[PDB]
Amino acid sequence: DTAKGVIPFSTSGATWAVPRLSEDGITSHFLRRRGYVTMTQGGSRDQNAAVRKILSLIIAYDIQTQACFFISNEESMRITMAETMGVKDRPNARTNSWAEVSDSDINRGIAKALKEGNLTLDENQKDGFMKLVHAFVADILAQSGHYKPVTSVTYFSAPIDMESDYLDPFSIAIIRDVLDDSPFSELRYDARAMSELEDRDVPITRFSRVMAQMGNAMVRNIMVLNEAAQRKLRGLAVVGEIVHGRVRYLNDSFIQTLRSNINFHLLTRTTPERWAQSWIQAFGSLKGWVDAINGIADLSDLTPLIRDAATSVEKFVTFAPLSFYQGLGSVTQIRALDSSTNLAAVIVRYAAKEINLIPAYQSFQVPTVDVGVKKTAIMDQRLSLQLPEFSEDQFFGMLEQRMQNMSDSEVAELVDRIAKGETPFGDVVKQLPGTSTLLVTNGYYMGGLLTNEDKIIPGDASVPALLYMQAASFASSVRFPPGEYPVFHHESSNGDVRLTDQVSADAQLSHSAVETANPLNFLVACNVSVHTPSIAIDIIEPMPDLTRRGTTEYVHKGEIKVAAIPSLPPKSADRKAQVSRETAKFERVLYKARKGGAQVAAPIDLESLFGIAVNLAVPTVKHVYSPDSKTKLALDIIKGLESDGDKAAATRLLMTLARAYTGTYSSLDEITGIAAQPSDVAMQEFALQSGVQTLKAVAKHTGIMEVATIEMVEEKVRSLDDNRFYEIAAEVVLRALK
Amino acid sequence: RDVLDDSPFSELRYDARAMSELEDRDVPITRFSRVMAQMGNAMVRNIMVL
Repeated sequence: DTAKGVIPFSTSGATWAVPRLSEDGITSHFLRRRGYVTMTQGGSRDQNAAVRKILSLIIAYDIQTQACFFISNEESMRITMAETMGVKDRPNARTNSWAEVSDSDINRGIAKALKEGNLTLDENQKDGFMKLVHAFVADILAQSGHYKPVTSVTYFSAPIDMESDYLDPFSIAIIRDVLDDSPFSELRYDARAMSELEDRDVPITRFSRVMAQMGNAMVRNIMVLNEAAQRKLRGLAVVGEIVHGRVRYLNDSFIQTLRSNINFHLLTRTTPERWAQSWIQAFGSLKGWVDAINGIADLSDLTPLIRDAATSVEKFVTFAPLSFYQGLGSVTQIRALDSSTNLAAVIVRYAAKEINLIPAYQSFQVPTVDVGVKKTAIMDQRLSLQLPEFSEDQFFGMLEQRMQNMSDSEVAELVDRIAKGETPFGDVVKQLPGTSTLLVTNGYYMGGLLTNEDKIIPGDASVPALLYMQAASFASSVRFPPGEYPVFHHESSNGDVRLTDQVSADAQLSHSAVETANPLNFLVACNVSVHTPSIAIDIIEPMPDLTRRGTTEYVHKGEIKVAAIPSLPPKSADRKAQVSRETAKFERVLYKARKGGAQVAAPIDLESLFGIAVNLAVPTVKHVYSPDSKTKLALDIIKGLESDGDKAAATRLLMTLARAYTGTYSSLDEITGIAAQPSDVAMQEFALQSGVQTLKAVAKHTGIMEVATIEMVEEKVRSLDDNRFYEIAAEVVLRALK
Repeated sequence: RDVLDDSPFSELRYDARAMSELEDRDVPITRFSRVMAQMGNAMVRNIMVL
């Protein structure tokens, strides 16, 4: 709606802007995290140019631009060259044409000119800056060329942080576009000058000079980017407040998709300084310009600024169903025993790829002096370490049933019970935010998909983003009042709509019309369900790629872990002498037979599992859904079924869960396991208990998962029925024999 | 005595690229240690394998 100025409406499908999902392996968004971007120094001129590009996009302006002013300053560059080659930074100082420069030489040169440079840098600046100026000098001095890299070295720098900025991915998108065309991506050379450098016997003065002018052009290059960025922002701070109507007849294709964008609308309400900054140069301030096009409506042709902004915003920001995205969310509604016309639970299952198993490689360790880091030389894959491997399907299965057999009043009780802070199921089941039904999500528990930001819905209930969005994406049109929340409308005929008491106070409701400022209401109770979820959440390079590994050495803080296995004493029975002690010094199985009931103690020999003289190097997986936050799901579902009482269900899930934890390392030295006798169970009990306790000891010495969460289970499995212990233990000796 | 047959001192495996840097004149001595170091560093692994 756009009669004669601006006025309210309510698109039933409003859209919030999310980050356009990339597979680029250089960023981390709030649903997808990236630990480390893998990187490289030296090797060859081309390898350094691949990196110089990725560095072009990772490191932010203030570090990048700072480096360009460093390069533009001759007196600084004279010193980095003068020191790179063994000579003084003086007008009469000569370097040869046969001199070959290792990257080692460049860096200690740059370092020396930072040091005398007398400019103050953060630890972060100093690090990013040293990598740009290195990648620039190793390209000049390849073109020169005196570069002759002694080797390739791999470091890991960290990705672009879009972990916050749920609310504003627009200024992130602008900046990130403009970085593509950044002065560090491709260096433009002067061939005439470069010939002077190829020449022997060159004075060092001729080297600084040409690098200076190259920099001096990069500085201009940036002044142009810092302009074409602030031109785009100018355009965004024009869309608001034409959208709120402090300025005046345009319903552009862009402006339209942003008038029904909850994100934009909030950010723009009172005008954002970050975007109004850009008008201080042109007119200044924004209010000076705003008065201009309100004198005019009573320095025009405004439609390219908006178009400029768009191409950027568009290529980095997809707008979402409160349309797409109608996932990634398995929405299955479930109604009380009082079938119609009101429901109890709304299940929302976000899925993503996990990793079932992790490869492990024999490594040796290479000296450096830092503690600090370690260099390691990963050689051969020699195992693949196993995880739990339990399907999250069945757990929500027993939970569906439970919520169906929930009567109408039973439910509204559990809700109040929960709304008072009680959390019977953990964060699996919560109050549906601002509605009187409850929801049953996966993703409070995974990737932190759901976390609650509290301005989106009117009123007092804070609400997770990817619901508000997945719900609003089921809305047919969307009304946009200046200075208020978006009001949504859903119109889908005819009978597939319920008239219910559960919806928040603001909601109008008929059969096939729903009109509320709180989208989740469209699950109370419009017939809205999605069998399987739209978009599985993906990780590119979840593990650091040791695919190069025959040819390069690696440097890692935490991203690779090396195994500090304790070695057993080699002795028929000197093992047995320390195993029983119940306080000695290599990993063991330590259970207390539930068949009454002496203490068992058996040594765990990681030696013979991992290989004989081998220090497993094991990558750390940056998971989306981590064994620890999954197992911690199941256990919270089991606990919450344990009351309100479904012993039948709860005790079946705990069984499933158990089978998975004990299965993997069972079975993998008779006379050693003590105390025991040739019982047929006491023995098949060992089979369970070593199967978890060796998985535990493996997860201790290789950072696969927290030991914490294995003991969390071990405990819930001691408390498992004595009759069941031995059903699963039969199952595990029968699997083991084959 | 078997394992000694396949010992790192019996036949030395060279890196041709690095060795060209050495053939070059006029070489700094630093370029000589380095390449010998890595040759050794491989002999050390060679032994860890024996």
